[PDB]
This record gives sequence, structure tokens and C-alpha cells, in this order.
Amino acid sequence: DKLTHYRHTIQEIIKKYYDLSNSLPDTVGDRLIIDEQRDQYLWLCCGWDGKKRVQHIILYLQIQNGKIWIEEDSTNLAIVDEMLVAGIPQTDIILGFHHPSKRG
Amino acid sequence: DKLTHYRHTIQEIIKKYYDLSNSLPDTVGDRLIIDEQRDQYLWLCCGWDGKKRVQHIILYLQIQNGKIWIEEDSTNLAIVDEMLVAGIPQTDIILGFHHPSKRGLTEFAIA
Repeated sequence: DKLTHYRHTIQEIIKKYYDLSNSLPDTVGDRLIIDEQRDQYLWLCCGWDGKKRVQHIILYLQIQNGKIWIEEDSTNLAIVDEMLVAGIPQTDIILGFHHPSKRG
Repeated sequence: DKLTHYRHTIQEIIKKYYDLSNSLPDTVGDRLIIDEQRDQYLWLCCGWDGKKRVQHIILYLQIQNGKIWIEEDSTNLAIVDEMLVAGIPQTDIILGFHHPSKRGLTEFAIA
């Protein structure tokens, strides 16, 4: 019930930001990797910038122990603002990217 | 038929090496991200090594234009042998981690 809502919200949010970024197969291109079974939601870019290999995680979220872990954020917390608007309590949102020491 | 076989093959391969390497939430741990709808298959590790943030792609495969793109590999091409044994021809395997101009040096596809 709660997890269904949390899943729907993450997918809509990640899809919004992915589409906002992008409106040959080797130029740096964005890829969305959504796994509903494992609750893993990731947006990366991959390709070549001349001779330089590009392989960079832009946005990464997961659901574990009924909470949303923001592992990588490209939005300056705009995604967290959207989660709060979607009724997700802040205690169910963890900032994986900021060290455990700063949360307790 | 070609695509469904390729999907099954690369999902079976990614899970094999994933299980083979690792058989609570803040520690550096491995995560598998399979997207059959978009044909994106990824294995990464993520967490904290003390104050050090770890967020590293281990294995990344995608199916694009009827070909398997190995974008990141941790097996020193051991996964290629498994694909050839599954009847995937070398012309349908692209080493995305090799620069486009380097691909013709090996026995695999350029694009």
C-alpha cells in the first residue's frame, strides 16, 4: 500500500527529470534503468567525449526497509521537495549521499 | 526470438557473476538493477568506506539495435565466452568500454 505509492512516486519523479534533460550510439547519451522487483531506480549517462570515456550516475534511488534512499541527486533536493508534496514523510526519506554521522 | 534469447542470456550471465561475487544499508554493498522493458542490466556497489563515498559500476550491459553492448566489465572478458557458448555471434557483441576506433582490433562488432 505504502510501498506501492512510494514506487509510483519515485518512477514519476525520475522520469520527469530524465525527460527534462533530453526533452550516433557512442556520443554521451542518457539511460534510465528502472527495476520494480528490486526497487532500484537509476539514471546514468554513457558514451565517449572524443577519447574520454563517460560513465556517470546522475540520479539513483532505492527502496529498502520501507524507506527511500537518495543515493545520488542532480536536483539540489527538488526531488525531496516533490516527495514531501506526494505525502511521503521525511522520516521515510534518507539522504544516502550525506554521511550517516550527520543524520542521527 | 533473437531478442528474447539475448535477454535471457545476459540476465542469466549478470546474475551468475553477481551471485559468484557476493553469496546493514549504509555499508558498501552490491545492488543489481535489471530493466527488461528498456534492456538495461547493471550491477553496482554503493555505500561508505568510513568517510569515503563508494558508488561504482561493476558490470553494465545493454541491448541496443539488436546488439549486446558491454559498457563495463569486471570479468576480463569471461562474460564474452558465456555469450559465444549461448550462440550469440561476435558480430552482435560490442565492447562499449573500448573507444569506437579500437573495436575493429578485437574480433567483436564496432556498431
